[PDB]
Amino acid sequence: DNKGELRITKEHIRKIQQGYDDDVYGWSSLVTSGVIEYVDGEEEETIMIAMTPEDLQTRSLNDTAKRIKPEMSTSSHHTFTHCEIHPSMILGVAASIIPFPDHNQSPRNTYQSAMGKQAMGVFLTNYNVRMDTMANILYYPQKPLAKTQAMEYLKFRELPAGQNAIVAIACYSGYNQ
Amino acid sequence: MIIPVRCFSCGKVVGDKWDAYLRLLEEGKQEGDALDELKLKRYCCRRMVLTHVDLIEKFLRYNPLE
Amino acid sequence: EPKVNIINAQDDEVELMLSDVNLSLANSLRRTMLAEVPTLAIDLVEIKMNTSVLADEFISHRLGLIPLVSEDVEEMKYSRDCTCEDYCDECSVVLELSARHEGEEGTTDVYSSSLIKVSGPGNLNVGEPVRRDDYDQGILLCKLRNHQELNIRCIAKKGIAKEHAKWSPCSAIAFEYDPHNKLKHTDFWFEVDAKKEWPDSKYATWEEPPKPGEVFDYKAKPNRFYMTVETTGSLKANQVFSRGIKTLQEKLANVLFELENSR
Amino acid sequence: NTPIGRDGKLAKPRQLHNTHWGLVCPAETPEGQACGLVKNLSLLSGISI
Amino acid sequence: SALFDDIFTVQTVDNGRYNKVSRIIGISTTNSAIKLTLDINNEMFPVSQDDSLTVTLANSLSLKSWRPPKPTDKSLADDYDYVMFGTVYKFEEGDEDKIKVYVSFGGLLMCLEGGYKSLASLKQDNLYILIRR
Amino acid sequence: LHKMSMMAHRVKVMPYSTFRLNLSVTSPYNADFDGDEMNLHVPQSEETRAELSQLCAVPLQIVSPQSNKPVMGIVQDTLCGVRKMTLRDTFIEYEQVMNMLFWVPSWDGVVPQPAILKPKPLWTGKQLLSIAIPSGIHLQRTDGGNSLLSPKDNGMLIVDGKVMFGVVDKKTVGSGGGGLIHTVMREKGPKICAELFGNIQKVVNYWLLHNGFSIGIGDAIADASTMKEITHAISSAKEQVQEIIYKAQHNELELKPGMTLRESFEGEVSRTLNDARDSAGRSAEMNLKDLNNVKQMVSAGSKGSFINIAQMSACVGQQMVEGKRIAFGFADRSLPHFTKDDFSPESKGFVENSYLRGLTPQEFFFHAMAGREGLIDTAVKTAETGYIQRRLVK
Amino acid sequence: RHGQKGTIGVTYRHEDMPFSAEGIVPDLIINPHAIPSRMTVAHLIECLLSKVGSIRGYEGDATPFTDLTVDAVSNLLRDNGYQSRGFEVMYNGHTGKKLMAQVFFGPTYYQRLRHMVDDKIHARARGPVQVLTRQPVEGRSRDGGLR
Amino acid sequence: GNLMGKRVDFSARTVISGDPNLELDQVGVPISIAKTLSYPETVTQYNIHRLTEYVR
Amino acid sequence: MNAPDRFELFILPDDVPKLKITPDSRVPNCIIIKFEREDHTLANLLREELALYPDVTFVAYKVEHPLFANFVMRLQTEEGTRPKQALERACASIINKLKTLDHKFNEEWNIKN
RNA sequence: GGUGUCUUGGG
Ligand SMILES: [Mg+2]
Ligand SMILES: [Zn+2]
Ligand SMILES: [Zn+2]
Repeated sequence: DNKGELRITKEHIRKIQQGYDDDVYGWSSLVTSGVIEYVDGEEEETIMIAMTPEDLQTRSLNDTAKRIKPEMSTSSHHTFTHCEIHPSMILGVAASIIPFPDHNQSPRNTYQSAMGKQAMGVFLTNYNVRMDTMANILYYPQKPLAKTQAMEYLKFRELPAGQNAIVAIACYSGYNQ
Repeated sequence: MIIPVRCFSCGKVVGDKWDAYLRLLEEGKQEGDALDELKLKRYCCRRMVLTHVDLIEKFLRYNPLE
Repeated sequence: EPKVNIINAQDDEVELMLSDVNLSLANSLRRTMLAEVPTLAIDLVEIKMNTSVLADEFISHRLGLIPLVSEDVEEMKYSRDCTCEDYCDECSVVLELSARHEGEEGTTDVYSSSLIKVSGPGNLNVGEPVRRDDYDQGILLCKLRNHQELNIRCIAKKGIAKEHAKWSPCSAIAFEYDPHNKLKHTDFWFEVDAKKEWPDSKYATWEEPPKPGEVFDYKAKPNRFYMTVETTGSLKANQVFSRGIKTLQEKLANVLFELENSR
Repeated sequence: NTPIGRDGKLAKPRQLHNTHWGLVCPAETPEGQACGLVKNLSLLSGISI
Repeated sequence: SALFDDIFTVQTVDNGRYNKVSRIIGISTTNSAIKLTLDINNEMFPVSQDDSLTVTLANSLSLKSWRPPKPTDKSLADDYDYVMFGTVYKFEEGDEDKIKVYVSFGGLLMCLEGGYKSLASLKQDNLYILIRR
Repeated sequence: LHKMSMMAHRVKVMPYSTFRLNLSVTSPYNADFDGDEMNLHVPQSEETRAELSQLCAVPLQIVSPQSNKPVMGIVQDTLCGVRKMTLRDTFIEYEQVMNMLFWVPSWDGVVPQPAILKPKPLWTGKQLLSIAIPSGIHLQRTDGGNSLLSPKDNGMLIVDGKVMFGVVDKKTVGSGGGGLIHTVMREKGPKICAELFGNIQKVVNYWLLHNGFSIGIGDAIADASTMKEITHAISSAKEQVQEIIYKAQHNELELKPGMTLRESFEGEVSRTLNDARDSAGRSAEMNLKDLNNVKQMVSAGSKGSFINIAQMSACVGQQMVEGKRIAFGFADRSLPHFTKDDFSPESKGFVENSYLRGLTPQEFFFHAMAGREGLIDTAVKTAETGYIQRRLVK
Repeated sequence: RHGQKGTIGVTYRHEDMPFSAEGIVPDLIINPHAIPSRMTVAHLIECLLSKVGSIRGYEGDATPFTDLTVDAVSNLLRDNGYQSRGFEVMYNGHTGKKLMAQVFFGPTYYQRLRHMVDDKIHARARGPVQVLTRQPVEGRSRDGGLR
Repeated sequence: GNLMGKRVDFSARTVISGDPNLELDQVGVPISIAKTLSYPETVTQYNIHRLTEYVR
Repeated sequence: MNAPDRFELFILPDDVPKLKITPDSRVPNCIIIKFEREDHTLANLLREELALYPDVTFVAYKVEHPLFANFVMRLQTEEGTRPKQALERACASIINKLKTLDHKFNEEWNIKN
């Protein structure tokens, strides 16, 4: 009767929190253990994915605050066999930077991950010794506020390249046309 | 890099107020309560300290440039 | 006719209630307290030795901002108009700092308190760095490690704010008048109702709410204000205001004189 | 990259054909010429030994 | 120098599209078949339904750069509460007595109608208007 | 790309090294300020001076032999402004108007007579916007078959040079043919049509300043009730699509001429969903208040559109990759998330939400595909256009 | 971080800007006309979230595909005494006379971009020519010329 | 390559900026680009004066 | 680079006087003043003080372009008063108001302490 | 004061 339910119980999160097995225990041990498996470009044909682990159970109104998932109205008894980790992991390494990406029009995501990769900033913490043809250090960097859960991994907050200024969206004297 | 001199938008000296702030964190405070005790009422100042990341620790960590 | 009413006061913030004067007059006053009140600040760093990890012009930049006790600054001629050549001790106060984390272990916070006035046209209490308390280390100019000597000399001159953001005596002037819209100068955005969402200003009680049957006074004016001059400490807030007034007097005096000059 | 070259602007190899769910990135890619070709990896791309 | 005079009852006033200017539909009592439509500034002269107005139309308030007035000099306006200026911009001498006159007060309009013998002098270009009460 | 990308100018020497333009001339140059870069030649001797002075100085360039219409309209702000300024309910005190009559360069030096004299003098925007428009014009334009009374205050009648009534926007001073600018050009030659732009821009900017104007997040939000309507509309949409399939996949659909069963099936479903989105957008557009901003600009026509509001607030609809609906990349579905043979619009890409709620996953990926087509298109078709223009000219 | 790019047009000193009631000033004034045609609501939603993040004092979680509404943000905002849809009453700086409209206002995250005005500006009086043609030479760093 | 369209001189490139406080038929050159380029004016029996000025 | 000196905002030029007067030719009894190195801080104030006077008929300033530390004012009173004189009286009044203001603020500040 | 390729970019 585990059916429908995920296989990574809270046991596993606890262990991964300690960092050791309760008689090293990291990622590859997850995979080889039996709770995450790899799918490639093809096998991803013949499987079934729920978006977030909240859609395993047949989910059950009409308040205007959240977003509209499909309820799965085809099968009165479905058969999932895979469930995403978290779909904010479809973006690229230069696109998780966009904060609240999904409230946008894609041509803007595109200009983003084609401009953020030109930010003046602090690229490696040893500009003193490297002697390179260009480099550019911005004086006073600032980790920004609209962080994701991924700048917890791109070190972008220990190494930002941008600043926070008071933006006032209001035509003023026509110089900003 | 090292905490600035003036807050950017307003212009109330913020530099000094850095050390104490870390020290406040050392007791379990909250950034809100901390800032309030450091008496930063507007937010312009409150970002000039709530964001600021201090690099220069790395920039030193290289054994002497000399 | 014009009147004044402090409300809460200390040396840095002075929440006054200038009443019964125009709107432009309060605005002119505000621009004066932020621009044209002369102070005294670092203007020509002359590094003699750096072994920090920080660039040079960088520490130049920071020292260029430091608040300086400038209470007497208004008796010290302008940098471009002193009858001497480049700096003497008449129109400059010179400040030398030089620390050296000697000993091959640990960190040294080269604060601002370490700035020692060398000389200056005294004993006008000028040029010193400014202190919150007297155990107040102050600005955090640099960090040093082993053998990282730093040694720097500074000129300090007297400038206005149009020159730069460092002779900015006062920091952040608050302002507001007619908190209850009773002139209909604004036009509140709203979805469901106006009076709900726009939270009432910190000046609710100082004027009495509008009456429901009250018609629009088509003749009223903005007649009271509330402003709030802060300063980083470089001056004493009352000197702020007193000097804004003096400056503005002097400017209009200059203008009256110019008219008479054509005359 | 992909050396389909640019002799052949047949606009098929440039469109984000539908298996790129999670194997490359829909937000990132250059613009102008290399548009659509120069693909980037999904933050969980793993390439097999 | 009044080139008209009458007294009106306001039948309907619609704000609708504005917060300061409302349109009024006035009809006389001395004589119907003088229909009136006028826009007014609710903040400078509020009105309400089924009230009264004493309308007058001059072509010179005397009894070129407009300065604000002295206190000492005197007007025809000195007996009213809303003295607007405008231009005769349409004078459509139609049937026997459907004579509509359209005067525009700088975005403010005026549909005026009525007896030929009455309006016939309104073939001018400048019409003050002097609402009362 | 057309004989406006080169006009003369005149030089005024200003510090802080970039190029200064005026803002009437972003449109022929079709050059924004996202970093455009423009070459600036120089004459070198007398003949070609006089040639630029008498042939290609912008005043002689207002009317294009392309569509015998003006090309240099009025652009973003100054437009949205000169609408907000000449509603009906604009009133401008005496102080401010002394100024707003200094700014006009062409001005005579004679205040107007203020449309009100008592209780306390005011003025009305239309008069000022009439101070610019040089004496001696005429214009009549009629939308909606309005009267000479004009309840909703649209249309336009301008006599002798003093606006007489009417909300002024793109259709009149804009790039529209037979709009104002055109008329004054024909009626006065170029030089006056030049100083027109000067007058309108200085005025409406300075007034826009002392008014101010902005946008906020709220403007793109709707209340609860409009949300009830819009959700019900799209509800009925998906209901109809289920019915349409229950027909076709029961072998009941009637085939349009020339389209086989599937082409007709898709053509229908597309009519249905796009009509539904149209309904929703129409609801939200008719619903939002007046001083609300998005509606202020759209109605001023500076930027934006209807379909803008239909998406920022109401919905997005279906997504299109080369005409047809979203293909099946994988076998018998668009993703590994739905099963096989699920034509109902959520699968093949009925972007249901509106941005202000934020898309799901699948919808985000689809919408990214659509934008990708947009980019591919923008970066490819330009090649053929350059080629074609080259041939046609040679 | 949403393409709303563009460069500095002009510089105002500290007073001449607008400035709200408390004494804040603006820093960097985009032009609204950017927004309604670009359908980038993320930029507003961000600026809102930042205003909240500074006030309560913690970094706001903008993870996409999560459950953060626009309301819950709005409530948290108004609880701290601010208008729950971003706006604040602002002031003209040249005459103090209130700006008739209310203005959006916050801290938002920009990031400098390379293309500096001294990496494209240029000129050419005359100068170095090729030898194969005498036509003036190619490139910027060589007193080149234009095509 | 070089007889249809060729590189030429007395040009200048840059980034541009908008500024409503102008006329319509005016363009704003920074001071440097103005001191770099030049216009060849010929001296006449009217304008030796300004020209000597530019000399100085 | 090509930015003018950041002190070109207050230092009057050598032979360009502080304040140049030009008589307006359009309407009777009206003139122009070109200020230097001044801003709204002065113009706004002089204007409003001229906007309350009886005999002042029309007066206003504009600020040609912010890349230039100057502006211009235009003045016209009725047939009686030379505009010059009115401007002087306005100066006197603003000075006097401000002297009084200073006086009262000192007195008040010493009371509060 | 090279010149020739390729690469990455900007509008
Ligand atoms: Mg562009
Ligand atoms: Zn601050
Ligand atoms: Zn000296």
